[PDB]
Amino acid sequence: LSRLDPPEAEVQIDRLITGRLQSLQTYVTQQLIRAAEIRASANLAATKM
Amino acid sequence: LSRLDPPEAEVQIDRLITGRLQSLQTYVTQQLIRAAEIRASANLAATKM
Amino acid sequence: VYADSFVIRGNEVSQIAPGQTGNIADYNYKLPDDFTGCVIAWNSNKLDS
Amino acid sequence: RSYGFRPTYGVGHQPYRVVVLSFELLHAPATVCGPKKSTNLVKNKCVNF
Amino acid sequence: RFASVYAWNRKRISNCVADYSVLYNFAPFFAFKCYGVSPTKLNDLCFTN
Repeated sequence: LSRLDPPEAEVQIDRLITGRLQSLQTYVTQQLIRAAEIRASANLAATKM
Repeated sequence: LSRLDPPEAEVQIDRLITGRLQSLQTYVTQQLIRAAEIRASANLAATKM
Repeated sequence: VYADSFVIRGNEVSQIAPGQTGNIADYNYKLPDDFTGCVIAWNSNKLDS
Repeated sequence: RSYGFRPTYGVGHQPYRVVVLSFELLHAPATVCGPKKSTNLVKNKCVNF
Repeated sequence: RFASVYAWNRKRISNCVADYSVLYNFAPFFAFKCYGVSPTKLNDLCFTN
């Protein structure tokens, strides 16, 4: 932002925005799958108890 | 690569790289979900045995 | 910073740029692919003819 | 090979002069900077620096 | 005498070697906008027509 003017600075940073959004989406998807995995073990432990 | 010079060849191939990455991500996510599905049946078979 | 100047023909003004090939640039003056500067080109007929 | 320049020649063959300023940025001791006034130092308080 | 727009000529060329860097002498211009192909690389490509 301090290196270039807005009209192409926004073009440059659009790719950064897209990449970071993609990374966050991947992280949350993996967390959802792992949580679904853990819930089954929690239910099994409850039944054993 | 043998058709154009690097300065716009890289622009041309960036889209290919992004598309192939997206395809691979979709494939691995589907495989993860199917494996999670199969594990439950494996556990049920173990219990029955 | 570096400063320099040289005189060429007007047919190849765009040839002083990264990724530009040809006899007028390959064997005379070629820029690196990651150039960052302030290129200035002037039609010098009043003082160079 | 040497150029032959004559006022009869039009655009394209009309001689041009090229002036290039080339910076280079690095995480090295800076020696060139613009005309901006310095300021004093503060400590232990959330500030811009 | 260049033909008018309402009736333009066309020549289809085949069965010959494709050398393309020689035209810089038989026609004055300024741009040489070869969008599709890098001009220096034409010595190797084989074309249909």
